[PDB]
Order: sequence, then C-alpha cells, then structure tokens
Amino acid sequence: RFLRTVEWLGNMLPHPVTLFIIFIVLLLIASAVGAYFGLSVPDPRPVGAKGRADDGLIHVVSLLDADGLIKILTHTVKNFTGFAPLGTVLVSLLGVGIAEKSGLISALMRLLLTKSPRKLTTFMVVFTGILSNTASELGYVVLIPLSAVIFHSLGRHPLAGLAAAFAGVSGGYSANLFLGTIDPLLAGITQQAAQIIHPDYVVGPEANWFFMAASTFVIALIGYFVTEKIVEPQLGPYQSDLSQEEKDIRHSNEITPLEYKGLIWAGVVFIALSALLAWSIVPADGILRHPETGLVAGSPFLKSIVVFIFLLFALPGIVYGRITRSLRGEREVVNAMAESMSTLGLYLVIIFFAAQFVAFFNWTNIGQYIAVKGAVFLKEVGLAGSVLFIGFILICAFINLMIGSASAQWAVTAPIFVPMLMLAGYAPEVIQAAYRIGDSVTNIITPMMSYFGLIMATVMKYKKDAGVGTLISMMLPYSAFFLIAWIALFCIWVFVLGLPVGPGAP
Amino acid sequence: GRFLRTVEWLGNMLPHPVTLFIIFIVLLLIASAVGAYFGLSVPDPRPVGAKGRADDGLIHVVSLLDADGLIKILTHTVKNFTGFAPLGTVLVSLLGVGIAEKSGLISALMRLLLTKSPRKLTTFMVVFTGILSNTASELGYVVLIPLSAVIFHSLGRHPLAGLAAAFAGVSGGYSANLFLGTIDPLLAGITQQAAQIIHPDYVVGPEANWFFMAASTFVIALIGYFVTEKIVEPQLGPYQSDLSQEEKDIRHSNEITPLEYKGLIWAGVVFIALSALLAWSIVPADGILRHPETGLVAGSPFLKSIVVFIFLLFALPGIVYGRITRSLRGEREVVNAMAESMSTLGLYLVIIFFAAQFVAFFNWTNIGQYIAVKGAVFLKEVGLAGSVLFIGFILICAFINLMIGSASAQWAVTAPIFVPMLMLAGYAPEVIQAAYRIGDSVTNIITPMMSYFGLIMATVMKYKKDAGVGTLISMMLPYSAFFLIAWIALFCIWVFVLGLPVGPGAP
Repeated sequence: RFLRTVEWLGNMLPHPVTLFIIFIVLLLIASAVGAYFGLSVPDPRPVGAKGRADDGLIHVVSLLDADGLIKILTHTVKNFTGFAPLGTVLVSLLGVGIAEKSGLISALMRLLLTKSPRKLTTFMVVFTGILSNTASELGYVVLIPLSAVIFHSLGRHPLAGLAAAFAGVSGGYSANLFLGTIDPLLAGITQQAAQIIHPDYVVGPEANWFFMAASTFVIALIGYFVTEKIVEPQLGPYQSDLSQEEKDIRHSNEITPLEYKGLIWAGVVFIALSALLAWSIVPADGILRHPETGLVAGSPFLKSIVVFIFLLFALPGIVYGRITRSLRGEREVVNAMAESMSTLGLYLVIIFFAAQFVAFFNWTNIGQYIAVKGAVFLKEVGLAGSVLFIGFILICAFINLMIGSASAQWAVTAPIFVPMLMLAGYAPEVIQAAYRIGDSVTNIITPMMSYFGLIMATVMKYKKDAGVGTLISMMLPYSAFFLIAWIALFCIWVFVLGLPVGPGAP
Repeated sequence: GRFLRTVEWLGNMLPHPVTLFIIFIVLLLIASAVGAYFGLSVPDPRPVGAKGRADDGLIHVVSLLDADGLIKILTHTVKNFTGFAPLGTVLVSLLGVGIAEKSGLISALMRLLLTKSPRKLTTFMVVFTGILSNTASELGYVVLIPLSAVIFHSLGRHPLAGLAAAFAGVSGGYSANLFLGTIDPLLAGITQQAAQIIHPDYVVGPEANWFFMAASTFVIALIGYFVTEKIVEPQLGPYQSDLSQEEKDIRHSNEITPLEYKGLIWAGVVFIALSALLAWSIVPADGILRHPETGLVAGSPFLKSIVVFIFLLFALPGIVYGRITRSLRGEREVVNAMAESMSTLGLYLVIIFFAAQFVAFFNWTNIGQYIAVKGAVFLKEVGLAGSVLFIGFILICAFINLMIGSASAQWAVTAPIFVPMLMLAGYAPEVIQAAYRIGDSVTNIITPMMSYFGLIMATVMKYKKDAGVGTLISMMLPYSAFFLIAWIALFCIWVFVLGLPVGPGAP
C-alpha cells in the first residue's frame, strides 16, 4: 500500500490554477485580517550606501478597497504582459516547433542508435533518453518503443529497454545540453518570483547550462547500471511471440539517405549560426559587448540568448526541411508554427494566475514577510551549503507527486521558497538548479501522469504482466539510484564551485 | 464565370500574412538602409502646443547602423511582443468568452431566439440572431446555418433562403454586434498600436466602437426583410420532404428543455446581477471608482479595466449556467476547459509576434511617419471632406479583404499604413477603426477564399442539390451589394453628424 499512498498524493488537492485562485483569494483576506489590527516584521538585511534602504519595518498591506480595487483592475493585463516567463517562452517555442516537426530532431535521435556501437548503445539508449526532453514527445512515441525494439536486435532484453529509455526520458528530464524550452521558461518564473526582495534580479536563459550539461553524463553513467538492473529484478521471454509484426516494422523509422543528407546539410547551417553568435562576443574590440564597459556580463548578448535559441532551433530545422523536402511551402512552415503555438493552452492560464499570484503576493508585502520569517529559520540550526540544499531537493521531489508537473509546481512553490532561501545566504539561480533536479528525479515514480498509456502499450507488446502497476514497483530502484546520483553532483556546486551563489558577490 | 476567376485569383496571389510580415520587415531593413544611406528628409510635421514635440519640425528616415540597429532588434523582440497592446488585451478577454461559450450559455441563447420568435419576425430574427452569433465565432456556422435552413421548412417557406438568411447574418453581420466581443479589444489594440507612430500616447479601448456597432445591428436586421425579397428570386417547388430527410426533426432535439429554461433564467439572473455591480461603481459623483483626485468619468481606470469587465460578464454567468444545469460539474473541469480556448489562437500569436515585430521596425526607423506625412499631404488636397474621403476607405479595405483579408490578418498589415496618414488628415483612429471594421465584414459573403465553405455547402446539398457548385456565391452577390451600400451610408451619418473622438484635435 505504498502505491495507494502515491495515488492519494496526486489526487488529493485541486488544480494548480484553482490553487492560485484560492491563493490570491485567501491572500486577500490574509492581507485583510493581518493588517486590520496591527502587524509588523522588525528587520531585513539590505546593508549598503542608500538605494536599498536602512529601514527595518516592512508591514503587511490590506485590501483597502480604494487603492486595492484600482490596483488589481489596472494591473491585470499589465501583470500578465510584464510577467517574466510569458514573452520569453513563446519566442523560444516559436523556433522549437520548426526543428521538431521538420524531422530534424526526429532523425537526429533516429541515427545515433544506428551509428553507436553495441556496448555504447546499452548506455546510449539512456543517454539519448535524457536529451529527448527538448522535443517533449519524441522521447515517448518514437524512442520508448524503439529503445525496446533496439534491444531485441542490437541489445539484450526489451522489457528492460522500454525501461532503459524511460529512466532517461522521464527521469533525466531537466538535464540537457543546449538550452531547451524549459531553460528560459523556468528562468522566467524563478525571476518574477525573486523580485519580491531584490526587485531587479534577472535569471538568464543560460541559468544552469554548466550544471545541466555536466549532469547529462553523470546520470547517463547510472544508465550503465541498467546492465546490473536488468537481471536483478528478473528476465524472461525471447523475441518471437512478443508482438513481432510491430517489432520489426519499427525499422523503417531508423533512417534514410534523405534524412542523413539533411542532417549533414542542416548541421552545416547549424554550425554556421553557432559560429556567427560567437563572432560578436569574442574579441575585446568586439561589436556586441556591453557598449560602455566591454565586459560580456550585462551585455545585450545574454539579453538576446532567448532569441538565439529561437534562432539555433528554427533555422537548422527549416534548411533541413526544404533541402530534403520535409516541408515545402513558405506558407507551410508558418501553418506549422501555429500548431506548436497551439499547445501552450494550460500554460497561459497558470501564467495568468502566476502573474496574478506573484502580484497579489508582492504588492501586499506578505511575500516578503514569509521570506524573512523563513530566513531566520534556515540560518538557525547551522544549515550550511548542503544541509539546506538536501532539505530542498527532497521537498520539491515530494510535492512533485501531488501537484508537481514541471511549471505547475514551480509557479506555485517559487513564490514561497525563493524569496526565503535567497536571504539565507544562498542565491536563487542555485535553487532553480536544485529544483530542476527535484522535479525530474521523481517523475518515474507515479505522480498522476497518465502517460503510462503509451508505456503500457509497450509493456503488453512483450511481457503481458499479471498485475498492473508492476512497472512502478519495478522502477523504484531506478529513481533511487538517480536521486542520490544527482544530489551528490549538486554539492560539488556549493562547497566547491558556483558562479552566482549567495546574495553577496561570489 | 468571368468574375469568379478574378475573385479566386485575389486570395491565392500572395502568401501568408506572416510571410507578408517577413518581407515587410526585410525590405524595411533595406528600405531604411537605402533611403537613409545617402540622404533623405521630409519637412513640416504638424504638431500641437507650445513645448514638447510642438517644434523642431523635420523628422528623418533612419537606416540600420549595425551597432545600434542590431542591438535594438536583438534586445527588443520579447519586449516588443509583450508590450504589444492587442496580445495583452485579447488573451484576458478570451478566457471569458470561452466559459460563456462551452457552458452552452451562448449556444442556448441563439437556440432560444429562433424558438421564442414569431414567424413574421423569424426572417428578420434569424438574420438578427445571425449578427449576434459572432461573439462566439463558431456557433453561427455548425448549428445556426442548418438551423435557419430547418426553420424555413417549418416556420418559413424554402430552405435555401434560410441557408442564406443566417449566413448573411453571420459572415455579413460580423463586426457589428451587441455586448462587445473579442474583436473589440483585438482591433482596438492593433489600431492603438498604429497610432503609437504619431500621437504616441493614444489609447484605443474596446468600448470605443460600442456606440456605433450596437445601433448598426439593426440596419442589417431591417435588411432582413430584403431576404424576403431574396427568397422570391428563383424559388422552386420543394415542399418539405426534400433532401433533408430525417435530419430535419433530429434538428429539433436541440430546441429546448426546462433545464436550459431554469438555467438561462438563473444565469441570466447572474448576468443581470453582474452589470448591476459594474454600474454602482461609476454612477455617483460621490462614488468610489472615478479618476481619483479629479472629478471625472473618462480616463478613469474603469475604461482601462473594461478589458477585464468583458471577461467577467462572460465567464461568471457561464459558470452558474454550467453548475445549475450541470453542463460542466467539477471545479477542475472549468479550468481544464479554459486551456482549450487559448490553443485556437495558434496563428494569432505568430502574426501578432510579427506585427509587434513589424510596427517595431516601422516605428523606430521613422519610415512609418514618413509614409504618414506623404499621404497626409495627399488626402487633404482633393477636398476630401469627412464624408467624401471615407467612401474611398471603405472600398479599398473591402477589396484587399478578398486577398489577404481575414479579421486581423490584414488589419495588422494595413493599419500601420492607413491609420498613420489618415489621422493627420483630421480623422482620429477611433472612427478609422470604425471604418475598417465596416469594410472587412462586407465582402465576407463573397469569397475571400473563405475557409468555411464546408458547413454551408453541406447544407445546400442537404436542402437543394445543385448541379453546379459555387452557385451560392453568385446567389450571394446581391446580398453583399445591399449591405455595402447600406453600411456606407450609416457610417457617413456618423461622420457628417456625430462622433465623440473624431479628429486629432478636441472634438
């Protein structure tokens, strides 16, 4: 009855939008009650020569109809529009759509399992599973039942190959090399949630490139224990009677000389773009730096690295698409962008209510109150660089089983966590990295994602199991060997190295 | 026909509005880089006042200096796209339209009109109902078209004039309706973002056209007796029994049940209890919502938050109609359904990402103000008065509407070219937006390569099997001729008699 508890976890509390509704509903009466009779919090820590004032007392502010109603009504489209994630995600996704549906990303992951050696593919299947998070679908449909099929011909066993790439896709979610559509997405919410105390901070789209790139190999190497974790539970059936028609038909999805001729001719335009972006930033006589200073930090470059990942995705895809005739018309690629832009349906609502939640939070000053009261807590017991950040990863990997689903979680918790752990002596870029560990690790063990469906359609293609929900108990050690494998990699980024760490000058 | 070839050629000549925006900014890059490379200038902009931009005169074209031009584009892409007024205002409003629609609150309203209306009215009613079915942007097609055609075999006379009645009501009665909509803050947004080029600080609310379009819902309803003159044209002899079969009485199952009776009475109660709230705030001079430190009414946050009010007055009655009739139960159900609506704007964002990225290039390269003044010296030359000039406008946008014209797909294209020069002519963007909103809804009945042939032509064969195809448009020609002339008049009363914000002065 550990399954039942995990199922109760996700099916307990209402929608994350409904959360934001009750949040900004209760916060209204929170401000109303708390600031009706009398309340105050004595001290912050804004030490400096003016600017950030010396004054200690920052009070909760009610819903006094006069200024309150005017503020909510005037700032609604204003909150939404200026909401940090909003424009940044869309601009980036605009380019992602083309790369994905041009069959560029499709054939890119379709050719590696063909090119990689046997001993390598055993670990490459998982390693590739990690990098398929930028496409948000490829990893499930044409990689999961393909990983399982590649293990009958080029591998050992399918029911541990379905799992080989499912640990990579679901588990190695946030970990990826090039900035995904999550990097400027999560950097956005982390940004607009960190402006409750230091209202000028900007979480770049580059955020955790160093961490997440170095974290691809580390978890891919615990994908080498899949050779130790295939035999340990059990083994069984041998080819033949295991859905053979759909097995060896999964081979035409391998590659064609057209797909290769594109990859070789889309890589050309990719490396071209990549070289161009470097031109302007390299020299000290360079054109795109900070115009006054000359220091790369703070330059328009990092302010346009959302446009750059819109570029580095779109244009390689379009050249791949035209040259191999993947998609012809110039009215076709636009009718295709509209398709990808049609998928962010729920995203906007939770963004309208996150803007609204971080608004109702911010200008009622309750958000800063919660921030400092949690700051005095975590600097008490002696919670140093890795006590606070082990205690962090564990909570956002536990709440992830209830309401946690990428941004649905973060949009809720970031207004609660990030203003409070910033003051503790630990910068917010670091806690966005740590959260981008916690949401990805426990994805395997059931939240309430019903994407079991396609996965179950793969398990029945091989081992028709007696009990259903066997894959989750089977998958428990894979999310255990990943939890510890990642947390360890993070502490080498706090008591060892971290470029923007602490609210000081690291 | 001789004219169907040229109409077909109209819409399929040029590419998608986005590809239209791509080349518009691509040429604007070198339009700036050619005209401002060697030298160019334009004299005497007409300003107002003693200080500010009241003097200094000349304004020039600005090229692409690779240091600054590149920086402005790379830094400002999301900043231009977010601040883009229509994008912010539309999304907030669409949430309200979604709940009001899916709950079957608007569905059961146009479903209630054709039922509760007398047969003499039904010819004037099905067209008038046809007009108000634009706020839903779907309802008027799927059901109301073959519903009008199933009423003409029961409460009417011949069911190919009902197929035509409500169709003239929807596609023709597009932009003028009751209780605002989504095009009210949409069009007002892009028109606003076209006035940012000259007056800069101009704000076009969604309610700006509300006085106009509301009254203009009747003109198109009284010509709902001109359908009575259109059924007379080649009426035939099918007397029931013809082409529609058992799909006729199944089309009665959507009539009414006491559930939607008690539901609309209890959602209507909510609706009328909502507007009752929004009036208390603005009525008294001792009231709470005005311009805070100045006894006022306009300029107050009210008109600034009426983009929200249309989201409120739509969503809230829809919920009650969905919880009282149990059209949608769960509290996680109405939220899982708000996400379906924002999907539909898939293309809308792109064209509005490139419109933000078109009025961007256009405005800070100063070419938009150049085109503005070289056309402002044009239209005040002939003697083009308020009435005379604005007939030339209605027709051009009711002509280009057959090529790239589709709601805001052309408006995002022609607003940055028309509104700048025609404001300086002495005519404020408010009545210009009123004029464009006239012209795109006229030639919609004749084909702008309309993507909606299906629902309509599946109703003709199901009522009058036609040997030829495309006989509906030739049939529709006189129905767009008796609306073009009609509406051109109704606006010219407004321009030569009354309009609250007309002219870049103080009207």
